[PDB]
Formats: sequence, structure tokens, C-alpha cells
Amino acid sequence: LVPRGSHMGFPKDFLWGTATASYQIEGAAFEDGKGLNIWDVFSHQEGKIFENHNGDVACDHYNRLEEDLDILSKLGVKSYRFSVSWSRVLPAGIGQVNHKGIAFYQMLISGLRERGIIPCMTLYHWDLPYALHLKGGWLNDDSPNWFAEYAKVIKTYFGKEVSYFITFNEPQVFVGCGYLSGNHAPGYQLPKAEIVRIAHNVLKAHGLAVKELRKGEPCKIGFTGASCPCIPASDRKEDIEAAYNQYFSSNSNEFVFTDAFWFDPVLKGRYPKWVTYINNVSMPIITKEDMELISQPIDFVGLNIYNGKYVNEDGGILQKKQGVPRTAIGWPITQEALYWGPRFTSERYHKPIMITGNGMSCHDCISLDGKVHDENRIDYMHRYLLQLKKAIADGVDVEGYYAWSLLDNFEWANGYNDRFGITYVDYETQQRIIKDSGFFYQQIIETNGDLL
Amino acid sequence: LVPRGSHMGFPKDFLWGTATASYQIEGAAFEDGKGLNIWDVFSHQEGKIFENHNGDVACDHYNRLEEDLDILSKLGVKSYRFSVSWSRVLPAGIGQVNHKGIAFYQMLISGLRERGIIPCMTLYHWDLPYALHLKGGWLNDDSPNWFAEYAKVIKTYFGKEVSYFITFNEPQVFVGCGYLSGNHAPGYQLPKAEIVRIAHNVLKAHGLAVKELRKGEPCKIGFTGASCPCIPASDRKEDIEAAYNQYFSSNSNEFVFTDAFWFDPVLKGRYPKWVTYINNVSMPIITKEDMELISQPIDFVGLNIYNGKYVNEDGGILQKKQGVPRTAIGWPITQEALYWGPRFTSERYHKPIMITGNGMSCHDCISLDGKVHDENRIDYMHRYLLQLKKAIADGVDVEGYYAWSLLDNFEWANGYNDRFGITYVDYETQQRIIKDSGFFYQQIIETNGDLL
Amino acid sequence: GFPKDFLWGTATASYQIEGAAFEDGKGLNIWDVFSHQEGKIFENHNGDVACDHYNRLEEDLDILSKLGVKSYRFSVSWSRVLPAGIGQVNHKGIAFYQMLISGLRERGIIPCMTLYHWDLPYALHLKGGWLNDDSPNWFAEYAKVIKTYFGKEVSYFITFNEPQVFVGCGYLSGNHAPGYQLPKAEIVRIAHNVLKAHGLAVKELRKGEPCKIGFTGASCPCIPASDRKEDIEAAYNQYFSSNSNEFVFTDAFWFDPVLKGRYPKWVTYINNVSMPIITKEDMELISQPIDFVGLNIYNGKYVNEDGGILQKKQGVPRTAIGWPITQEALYWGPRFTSERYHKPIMITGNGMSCHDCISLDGKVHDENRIDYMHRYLLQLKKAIADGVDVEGYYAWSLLDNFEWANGYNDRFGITYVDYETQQRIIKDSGFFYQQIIETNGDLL
Amino acid sequence: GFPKDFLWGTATASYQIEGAAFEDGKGLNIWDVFSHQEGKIFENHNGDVACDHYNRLEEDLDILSKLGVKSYRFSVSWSRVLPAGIGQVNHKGIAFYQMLISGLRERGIIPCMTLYHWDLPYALHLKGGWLNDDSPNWFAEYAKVIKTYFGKEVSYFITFNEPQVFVGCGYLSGNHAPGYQLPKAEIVRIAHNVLKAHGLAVKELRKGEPCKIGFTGASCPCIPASDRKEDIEAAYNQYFSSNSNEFVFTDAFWFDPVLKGRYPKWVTYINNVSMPIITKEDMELISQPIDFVGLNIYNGKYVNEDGGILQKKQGVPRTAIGWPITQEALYWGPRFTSERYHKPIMITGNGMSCHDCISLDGKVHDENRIDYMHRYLLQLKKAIADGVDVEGYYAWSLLDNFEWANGYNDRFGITYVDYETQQRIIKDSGFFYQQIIETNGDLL
Repeated sequence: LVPRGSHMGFPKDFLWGTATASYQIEGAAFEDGKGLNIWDVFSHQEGKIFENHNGDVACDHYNRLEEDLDILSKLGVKSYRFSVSWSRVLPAGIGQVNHKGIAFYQMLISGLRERGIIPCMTLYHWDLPYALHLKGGWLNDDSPNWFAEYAKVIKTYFGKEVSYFITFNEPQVFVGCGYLSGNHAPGYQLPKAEIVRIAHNVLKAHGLAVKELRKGEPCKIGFTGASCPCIPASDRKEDIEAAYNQYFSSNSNEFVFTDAFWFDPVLKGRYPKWVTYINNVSMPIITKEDMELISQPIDFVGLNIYNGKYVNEDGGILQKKQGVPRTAIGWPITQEALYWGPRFTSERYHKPIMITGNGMSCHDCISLDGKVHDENRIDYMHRYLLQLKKAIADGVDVEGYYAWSLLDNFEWANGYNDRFGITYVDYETQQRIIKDSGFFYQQIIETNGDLL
Repeated sequence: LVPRGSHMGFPKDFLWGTATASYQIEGAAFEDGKGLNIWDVFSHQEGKIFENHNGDVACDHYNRLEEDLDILSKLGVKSYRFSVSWSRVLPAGIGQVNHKGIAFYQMLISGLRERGIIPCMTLYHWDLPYALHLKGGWLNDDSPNWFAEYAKVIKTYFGKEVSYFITFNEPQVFVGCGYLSGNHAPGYQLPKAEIVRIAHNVLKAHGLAVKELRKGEPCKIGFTGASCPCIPASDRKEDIEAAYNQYFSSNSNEFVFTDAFWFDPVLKGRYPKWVTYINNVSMPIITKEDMELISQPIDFVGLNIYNGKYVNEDGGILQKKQGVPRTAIGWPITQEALYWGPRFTSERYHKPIMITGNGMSCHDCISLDGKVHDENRIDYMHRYLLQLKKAIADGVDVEGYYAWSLLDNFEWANGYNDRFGITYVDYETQQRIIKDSGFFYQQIIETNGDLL
Repeated sequence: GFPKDFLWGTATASYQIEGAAFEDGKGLNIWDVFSHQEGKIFENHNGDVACDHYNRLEEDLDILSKLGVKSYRFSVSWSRVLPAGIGQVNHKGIAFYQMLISGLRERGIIPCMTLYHWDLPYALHLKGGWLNDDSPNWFAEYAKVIKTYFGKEVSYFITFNEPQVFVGCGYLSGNHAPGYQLPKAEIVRIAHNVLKAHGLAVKELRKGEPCKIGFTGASCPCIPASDRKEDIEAAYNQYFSSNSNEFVFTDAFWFDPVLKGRYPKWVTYINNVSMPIITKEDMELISQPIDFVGLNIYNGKYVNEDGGILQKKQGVPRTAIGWPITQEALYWGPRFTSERYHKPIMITGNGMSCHDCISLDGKVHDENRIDYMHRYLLQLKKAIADGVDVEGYYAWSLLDNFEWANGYNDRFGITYVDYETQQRIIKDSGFFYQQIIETNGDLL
Repeated sequence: GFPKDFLWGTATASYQIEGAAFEDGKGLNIWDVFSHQEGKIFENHNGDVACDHYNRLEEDLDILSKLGVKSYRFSVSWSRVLPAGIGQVNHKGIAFYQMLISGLRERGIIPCMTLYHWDLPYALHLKGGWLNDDSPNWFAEYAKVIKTYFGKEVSYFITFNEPQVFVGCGYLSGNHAPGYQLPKAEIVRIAHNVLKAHGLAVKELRKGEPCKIGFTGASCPCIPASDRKEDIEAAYNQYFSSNSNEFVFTDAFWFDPVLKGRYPKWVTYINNVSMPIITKEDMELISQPIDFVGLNIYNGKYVNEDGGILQKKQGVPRTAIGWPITQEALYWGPRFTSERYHKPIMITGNGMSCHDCISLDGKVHDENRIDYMHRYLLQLKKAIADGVDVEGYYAWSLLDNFEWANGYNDRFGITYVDYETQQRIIKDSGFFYQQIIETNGDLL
């Protein structure tokens, strides 16, 4: 990369944001003609979620939109990343539009526009309509067409006021956890060939959705990966190369959670070489035309980075340091992940990057003073943003940063046991309390990160 | 029941048969334009089958048809129960017929007719076309229509020469093991509501297939259950009633492996009462019109019985006797199952019964004399047939008995480790050796079971 | 408020902090061997070095003095003082504890000595450990060594720490050393040998200098959902309940023998093959007079008359080890234990696992631990106001340390340890606690 | 053919047939306790009654006489003769074995006495069992009782049956009593104590009357791909291989100590915490001269030209317990064992689990067991023809019995037992075997 140098810091137009997802915050799961999604059904199965928690109510954001918009305004957030519930706007996944569903997102988007906040809309954040799951979901040859139909509804209803779209959030997780490990909806443990089939249908769906989102108003379109960057052993050229090679490695026995398996198709129009040689029973047939469809021009690469892994001089994984700083969900704190992830992604693809999710699970409580003190989240955010600022100085084009999350919410198979918010939610009363990290972040945004 | 008396013995036109299934014997899994089925894909998944056995070749019956037809003729079998590979005749499950697939079954059926052997054709013996699995399989609202299309192909191509059809073999097993326990293809562990959805689609599929099979030539149509009869503690009226009540019991926590859950819809046009009250997330909508479709008139009830369970005077399950006679697959030998299962099924439904499968897994070997001696299978068959003969004397209308199986074959998740044949197969050479039980059965058929 | 002579303390255990596992003639213990078995500990962590407290005694004594702690609860490594568990005393082992106790006395800090905090000598494990009929005699021999060498300068002893955990996790669930899953009869045999060992150790500790002797339970108090008499009764009954399918982790299974000289009723009706024979003489031995009941309380569970044990609240405040924060546990545990047994209570362990780290300012900020301690101590203060005799409170722990099967992944300290350098950094909670002790909790 | 003095036998074990588990002063053993733990045995079967052979001795002796068996291999219940494992002899226990041995002598049947067939006295288990440094001395005390009471009339002794199984299944996999999953160092400690126990027992059995002493391995012979010298060498090398990750179920790990006075080289270079110290003096003790090597062989494995284990053939002939039928195992196991150790071989156990039952004719037809026995004995006869010194063959088992964790679900007998009535029905295989013995196997 060509360095920028450390004097400028974050660019003038930098998108300081916070992020949520529909199922994690909305509730109103069975209201106003909304159709079932796979998380409604999965979360109601005994033993799938921590303490059989579910998203039936979550943060009740469907009913408490105005309060949450006021928090976004109070904290001076420039951009709000949210997902649309596919099943709320298309209860059967295709066909009849639910105008009460559309009306909710119209009220949200109007509220953002009134407050001068830039919407960043994720189309797919894991809540596949249940009607489409019954038709085989992502195993079905027609699943890309279902997604294209949804993307056309999105562009039709929201294309006037929304100029930032992300097709998919973390295919690594919804495919790997949903269909390989089985710990996420719909909870399957499928053979390798079926994981590649699902991946290929998701990637074709992405291509068709990009084509739908290009019809009409100009917009910026991205694709968000879950990334666990390899942090080199030193600044030696050879140690950096070994980390880069490990970061972008994949093979038939370890691919679904990798970066290159998903981003090489999207950005380079090719799978890793090993995909061409797999003969497993029922492998999908991957065509030149498929790869042209998948690799539609997009405007930014989304990275959701929480931590990375330290690698030795040869790219082998080092064991975690004894007593390494960690988070309430168990993950280690590895500040250099928000340097190396963006740097390596920039070097491989030469595309602008948005950090579409970064944050920390903390054991947050309301203290005797009635406040929510989260100094560990402040330290995490401070350390990670210093590393991102260094990546910008070293020539990475970073266009935005979205704190995961605006609200404490439903953390998937961990239920409500993990709190990622800069806003505390008391689920008994639905009270929002802005945490110390919210006010810390407000100050970062006001100063454009100049004082980090 | 109203008795017949013991003098007739087996009826003069009794169908003395043997049974197989397509995936268990055919092989040629990837030949002659045959489409994949779910067992091709499941059996190739690491750890799903004993020693990673699969049906790729099985008994190579696709190539060795003439030899197997000659064994049927040599043993004087009156009827041959076999299944058609849906994926062999319709590689995508619907649309284009594969004429090489049809040609195989035409050669089989011509061979049977030449030898004076009555074909008994199972449409579905668990090998769902993989193309339909990718569309959600039995979760898809359209799965009954897919099956109807297949049944129409069957009637169109085979209706002139085949007059005995069975729509489904053992829905208890392919739904319970395939989608609840996950030990059979496709290997899922689904919620209760999805098991009911699948069951309802299988039952509607049955109804549409009966309508297709009625178009054109007259025929006899059946539906085959897996049954584990409750054997009463004594001949006391109250002990018999308790066994009957347990045998036909079901509830929302234990239904998929039961008799009444499947046969009450097929024969009485109603589900067990408990199904009316279930509100679980995503329950299918069960209509009056659905139940009329499911309960199309059929000609016989198929029972596959290997053993039963002894119940106390109150219908509670008794613990197995210490050192109870058992089989090579681990199941107990309970001769009275082939009395009580037919008797109770006759009392509930008043329909003719065919024993569509009865037999024993034995640790068979080629002895030093080059023969296969299976006295334990002879004793099993002799004991069970005496009990069936007593059921006929006591007024059960039994129209046939099919020995499971003609050949040692692929026993599903147990691979080739369980040998049920009256014919031994050496898988190294594909040599067939008729076992002592084959000659024992030949003599039973010649004497119409008069000397049992 | 808190009594004038209230024992404000902090607590540790030998295996969790000492290190020096294989030197100065120390014998192996079951945790040395268990922690080296693949997959038994988080990331195969072990106590070989731990906080290296064996070698950093002076630094850690200075932290105790800096924070103004009135009492220090520690355990003696049985395998350090008796390498084979019985027979030859290791005088280098004795010398370490003599240096610690001299250091405490120099600083005006009251020693509180736990004899058994789970580090069974490996030599005794090879002889069947607590299954062996002679295991109470092994423990009595150890208690006699303790009284002989430390009886002059130590006046507070606890025989056993949390038999619920070392028996239940060690021999029923198998997640703690030695990692067994034994039948019910063997769990009762082990429990009965531990309880007889306790009785024999009390008799040894009574020989010579007068002292206060206790026995420490792991307790998860039942918190009545309200102050209604009915809810209180229901909570008390649940708290002291046990049955043959769920007893080893309960209060009454262990404390009824120690304090009342009887087992719960249900023990009478177990006839399983190999059940120990429990005699009148055994129960007299177990129920030696003791001076205080030790409670280690981290949290409780909410109970009502109508609901029984209530489901945990969605998003309940919790700790880094996953446990919920239930402030009223440090009211009701002491109160109900006081009402049942009429003995003084010592809180021998209370604290919180936090995801602590060194912030960019070089400090360790643990506001969640301060809030936890503030809330729990207000509840203990209310118990004292309502007439419960509480003699002391020991913060678990002085140091971040080896948290058993969780290895170093759980930090309970009021002092942070950087394991790379062994640097100690007193956390905000340490200074918070210093201020509580200086004011005797008057400003809570 | 077979030598004129060839020991044609059948074999049983105390816990598998005796019953009378809790009477005539018999002490508990580890199988009495393990079998009563929920879920350890198929359908919670146990040996409390088994074949009731303790009470039906005369009937079973008459079956041995009817079938013309030359030798009867049985085990002594350690807990029946020494209820606490050491100390007071139980003379009612001794009296049972004296009645058995007198019965055999009256019928001209040669006793072959197994001292240890897995029923460790429970009292010794409570003292750590084979982990205890003194476990070799406990076994020596038992062996001295055996020689004292039975040395006049018994001239064939086997110290241990299948250490591979009672150590590997008992303490590594945990599927057999006492049901543990111990670290590698503890498995080696147990193995070393068993081997020292063997050495001390041989010394006790040599005091007084002359006798033949053996040690019985569980063996799964490697069958070469062909009679090519290189294929044979590859099979031999695989058969006698072992390493730290796969040793407890091997031949060389146990037999190299007993016969060569060496462990495999890898053993002495393990430095795991708590490894036993293995001395020159220990290896001299373990490697006392013995008279025969006992092999219990049910099947083997086929190896390729390079000694790699081939996958089982699809549809391989197998038994009711799931094991394959591999006739050449009873050629190559004896041949390779003979070549490595230059000792006479006794096949102390060979037989087949079959799904036997009483047919409508009231008989028990077991043609698969006849074919198994005929095939395996032809291979043993070929080993003898090729110069292997084989002194005897013992059919496992005289009776259908308690097959350990499989309970009564596996029938290995040449005699069927109806457990409802305890009726014995000699199977077709019993009459087949009678004819083999009458003709000394000349007509196989």
C-alpha cells in the first residue's frame, strides 16, 4: 500500500456508525402479518438457545423505534447500520408484500433522515423466511431468484432514501454455524458438497441482488465478511507474508469460516483453486457465467472484526497468552486485528473497507449509582480504533466504522447472556440506559477520532 | 375377531413372497443416467454408515437380474416384492423420464411374468431423489404433487403387467429415523411441528398416488407400516385390551414410530385426537379436504414385523428376559408378534393384511462344506409362520407373506454387517448361495404351509 | 454496623497461587497430576508456577499491609509439609508457612489457616484417597502436624474448604481432580470419610493452645422472592433440602452431620451395594463442637412459595465465569444458616470473576467488582443489623490465580497478576476495599 | 497331528458363572459394585446369580465328564477366599474350590487354575487397587494362599488373564470395572504393579510342589497378506509393535517384560508427571521363568505387504458380539508368539458368541460355532505341523455366561443356559468338540 502518513488521521467524511440486526432487536415476531423466519422456529426448539431465550420480543425496537432514534441523535452517530426482516416485508419470502412491514422501515428511515443520520441497510442478517426454508432454503437452485425478488422490493420501497446497502452479513457464520456446525438456525450439519452448494447459491444471490440494487437511484453496495485476522509475529517482511498467506488460506477441510473462500468469488470472480478439484458426491457445477454473476462491481468490503489470532514466523497459530485480556463471550482482546485485517484485505482486493461491526461483550450491570459503567468496552474501542487509525495512516482506504451494537440484544445461541451494546437494555422494563462507552463514542465522533 | 377355524390353514391363493428394496440390492448408483438419491449422498458422508459402507454396488442386482430371477423361480416363490428407484426413472424426481431406468424395471417385470411370479411394486422405499431433497423434500408443500407425478409414470409404464402396488414402505422409519433421530438419510433432527408437516405431506402424497394408480388397469394398492406389536401378558380379555390400547396409543412426545399415527389417517381419515390440539410454531394446517385425500380406499394393509414387546396386565412394557433369543442385529425373537400384530390391526381396521416383510439378521458364513447353514433363521421363520397361521384361524384376513429378504443386502446405517437373506451374497465375487432357509421356504410354499 | 473486632480479610488457596510445585522436597498432589492430563484444564493451564507466591511472599505480604487487611485466609499445601501425606515432615515446607505467618504477625494481620483446599497428596490418592478407611487417620496426622508447628501463632483454623466441590466435582461430575464419576454409595463413603476426618482434625486442633475452628461450605442461598413469611419459609425449606439424586452440592448434607450429628433422613433408606455403615460413634466423632460456620457465597437463587426455584431473569447481571449477581445471597445465606445451626458465621469467600485487563492508562479498572462487593456487603451489613452473628468477611481473592478447570481464564483478584512478568497491580477494587476496612464499612 | 498328551479343555471365569456373590462370607469384588451402577452393563445385568455354578457344581462337572474334556480352566474368586483381599482366609470359599478340584480329579480332568480373572476384591479397590505400591504384595499373599490350599492337586496355574483388557478396559477406556479413564502415567504404574505382582506370584507358586505356570494375553494376531517372507515379516513387526499412544492392548507391552525382562524402548523415556520408576531389579522380578505363554485369540487382523492394517472385508463372516471370523489368527498368533519367545503356547481361550436359542425340536443348533471351531482348530493343527509347540486348547466357554459389559446378551458356551430355570442343554458344538477330543483332532 502507499502510506498516507499519520498527520491527517480519520478522513473528513468518515462514517461513524453503530449497528444492529432485525432479529436481535425488533421483537414483534408474530405481529402485523410478519411471516415466520428460521430463527423464530429454531429459537423455540428446546435446548437450541441459552436458557431457551428467543427473539419474540428482544429489545421491542419495533414498538420503541422513536426512543432508539433519539439515542442515535443524542450520541451524534453519523450512520446507522440495520437489517431488514425479509419475513416482515415478504411473509412467504416471495410474492405478496406486507405493507405494515414496509411502513415500519419507512418510519425508521424517515426518522434517520429527520436526524441527519445516514442509513446503511443490510438485506440479509440470517433471518431466512421460514416458507423458503420449507422449499430447501439455500440448497434450492431458485434461492438466488428468491433473494433477487427481495432485493427488488428493497430497491422499490427504500431506494429513494437509502444509498448504502449490504447484501449479506457474515456468510461464514450463517452458512458455517447454520449448516456445518449446526449451532445456528436452521441447525444442520451438512456434507462439504452441500456447504459449497449453499455458498454458491448465496454468492449468485449476492450477484443478482447487486443487479437489482443498481436499478434506479445511485447507491454504494457492500458485502460483509466475518474476519479473524492473522497478526504477524513481527514487522519482518517474511513474518508479514506468512500471516497474509495464512489469512487468505483455505482448503476442502477448512474453508467456510475463511475470508478468501467468500471474497475471492465476490471481488476476483474465482473460488480458491481447491474448489475446482473437489469431486464429492453432489458437488454443484460452477460455471464461468456463475462467476461473472457473483463478481458484480461493488463499492466497499465490509469487515466484522472482534479479534484475530497471533501466528508464528511460519503462519502457524500461537497458543493464547496465559490470562490474555478477554470478553464476556470468551473471545480474546487482540487490538492489532483492526490493523492487519484491514491492511491485508486492502492489499489483496484494493477496495475501500468499512468496519461494519466491532465491539465487545461485557458483564454490564446497573451500578448502585443507576449508571452503566463499561470501562473495559471503552479500553477495547480505544485500542482497536488506534489500530484502525494506524491502518489508515499506512494507506488502507477505510470509509466507516460501526460499533456493534447500539443496543444490548439477542446474541443468537447465547440468548441475552452477552451484552454488546453501547446502550444497556433492562429486559424487564425495556429501559435504555446509555453506557459510559456511548458517551466515550459520542466524544470520538465529535473530534473525528483526533484525540485517540 | 370372528374366527375362521383352523382347517383351511393358509388360503389356496396365498401370496408366498420374498422382498427387496432398490437401494439395498441394485447398485449401478451412478450409471445409465440415474439421478442421485438421498442415500447416495448420505452413505458417502464420513461416519453415517457402519465402516463407511454404501449402496454404490450393493448386490449388483441391476447387472445380475437374470441370476436373481432364476433363484426366485428355483425356490418357487409366488410373488416378488421390490421397489422402484424413483431417481432411476425420474433423475430430477419430476419431468424427463429416463428410458434406460424404465427398461431395467420392464426387463425385471417381463422376467417375473415369464416365470409366473406376481410382481408387488413398492413405489417409495426411502430413496428420495436428491434433486427433490434440494427443494426441501417432504417439507415442501408441493412434495405430494412430485409423488403423484412419479405414481403416474409408474402406472403409465407398468400398469399393464403390475397389479400389486405399495405407495410407501415404513413411514415410521424413513420419517422417524430420517428426520427425528437423524440415523437414516437425510440425517436430520427436526422439531415436532416439522415431523407432523413431513408426515402430512407423505400422507397426502399417498392419497394422490392412490388416485394415479386407480387410473387404467384394475390393481390392489397397499400402504406398509413398521410395526412392533404389543404382546399381552395372558389370554385374559382385560390383558388383551391393555395390549391393544398400548399398541394403538400415541401422543405429541411419542408418535412418529407408532401404528395409529400413520394408519388412522390412511384407513379412518383422522389423526389421533392429540394432533387437533397442538399449536407448536409452524404446525401445518390440516384440513377436512386433506383427510379425505389421505383416506383414498386401499385394498390391503402392509405390516413389516420383526418382533414385538411384551406388556404387563396394564399395558406397561416388560423388561426383556435375561438371555432372550435374539438376532445378529440385536433385536429379540418374539414369535407371538406375528399373531398379535395382524390380529389387532384386523380388529381396528377390518382390512386384509399382507406381511410385506418378516425375517432375521443372522451371522451367516460359508461353512467348510461350501454351504450356508442358517438353522436360527429356519427356527425364526417356522415359529413366526405358526403364529401367522393361528391369526388366520382366529379370523385375520392375511393375503400374503414376504420373507425379508431374497438377498443379503445393504442394511441402511448397519451397511453389509447384517445379513437378512434366504440367499447369501459374497460381496467380493457377487456369488449367490441359497441358504438352508431358502430350501426350507421352498418346501413351505410347495405344501402351502400345511406341515408347519 | 459491623462489630469493632470484625475480621476484614482476603483469601487464597495454596495450589491456586503458590507455584513451586516440584521443589524443596514438596510431594505431588492430585492437581499437579490432573492439570497435566490432556484436556482437563482450559488451554491445558496448570499450577506449576501460578502466581509464584512461594517465591514472592514479601511482595504479597506488603500488598496485604498496603490495603490494611485485618486477616489473611490461606491454605497449607498438605504435600509441601508431608510429601507422602503421612510420615516424614518436610521442614522446608514448614519453613515457608512459618515465614508467611511471621510476616503476617509483623504486619498485625490475623492468620486464618485452611488445612484442606483440595490438594490431596498424590501418594494418598494412590492408596485410594478418600475411599480408604484410613483417610480420616491420614488427615488427623496432618492436623496434628499443623497444630504442632503453627498452634503457637495461628488461632483460626478451617478443616475443609467446600466439600461440596472437591467431593462433587472431584468424584461425582469428574471436572475437578482426581476426575472421577463414582456411584452414589462411593460418594457417601467419601463424604463420611471427609466428615470423620473433620472430627479427628477438630480433636487434634483442640490439643494445646485455645483456637477458633470452623468448617467452610460452598453455599448457593435460596433468596425469598419477597419479605412475606410464606416466601421466607419456602426459601428456608428449599435451602436445607436434599435427596439421594441431588445431595453432594447441598448445605444440609454436609452441615447437618457437622453441627447436628445426623444425616438427612433419606441417607437411612439407601441400601445400595457397598454403602458405608454409619454408626452412632461415627456421628459423635463428626459433630465435635466448632466455633464458626464458614460460608463461601458467590450467588444464590430466587425461590417463592408459589413458584419454588424461579427461572433466572433474562439478561441478569452476571460475572466473567457466567454466574449471576444476586446481592441478597449475602443476607439470606448467613441468616438461614444462623437460624438452623445457631453458630457464628464467617464469610470465608465472596468475590467476582471479571474480564480484567490493563487499560491504556496502565491501571486495572474493575467497577463491576466494586459494585458487586458494595451490593453484597450492604446485604451482609443488613444481616448483622437484623441480629445475625457475622464475625468476618474474606474477599476471594487477594490475587488473580489458577481457577481450577478454568485455568487462568477467570480473574477473581482485587490484585491483577500479569503472568508474563508476575507483576502485581492493585485494582480499583483493592483501594475500594482498603477504604471499606479503614471505615469498618460505616459508609457503605 | 496334535500331540498325544495335548490338553483338550474348556474355560470359564469365577464372576461369569458362579453367582453366590453375597454368601458364605465372600467379600465384594469390583464387578459386584460396577455391575450395580446404572448403565454400566447391558440392561443392568449383573453376576449376582449368573449360571449359579457355585450351587450347581456337580451338574457342570458331569457335563465336563460327558464331553470327555481332558482339562478344565477356571478362575478362583480372590474375594471368595480372602474377603478383604488380604488377612483372614475364608475356609467356606476354600471348601468350594476344594470340592471342584476333588470333582475334577475323580473324573480324571486336569485342573488349570487362573488366579486373577478381573474380580479384584473391593476392599483392595478402596485402598487404590493396582495404583497402590503394595498391590504386588497383596497378590503375592493371595498366590501363597492358592499354593498352600491347592498346590497338592493343581499343577497348572495362570497368574493373570488378559491384562490388556482388565487394565485397558478397566482403567483406560472405562467400560469394565472399576470404570476409570486414567492418564498414561497411571496406566503404566498399574501395568508395572500387575507385572511385579505376576513375578511375586510366580515365586510363591514355585514354593513346594512342581507345577507349570503361565501368563495369558488377549491377542489379536496380524495375519500376513501372503506366505511371502516380506509379508510375514511385516505382520510380525506390526503384531509386536507398541508406542506411548497405543500400547495397553498390545502383546509386546505385556509379554516383553514377562519373557524378555524389558519394556518396549519408548516406556523408559516417558517423563510424564507421576511416571513410576522402573528399575533393573523390577524387570528381574517380572521376568521369573514360566512354562507356557497363554493366548486368548478370537480373531486377528489382515495386514498388507507393508504391515498396514487392512480394512475388514465387506460382509466378512462375524459373530453375535460383532467380531470378525479370521481362521488364520490361530496359525499366526501361535507361530509368531513361538518365534519371538521360544516358549510352549497354550490357547487358553478360543470361541464364538452366537445368537443361540432352543429350536422347536428342543435342541440348541450352533452350526456357526462348529464351523468356527473346525476352521480355527485346522489352523492350530497347521501351526503344530509347522513346528509350533502348542500344549493345549481351551474352548471359551463351557457355559453361556455373564459377558462383562454385554451382560447375558452374548452366548459363548458349548452348553446353553436357560437363565429362567438354570437348565443346561449341551449344544451341537459340545458333541462336535467331544468327537474332536475322542479322535485327538485326527479327523479335522
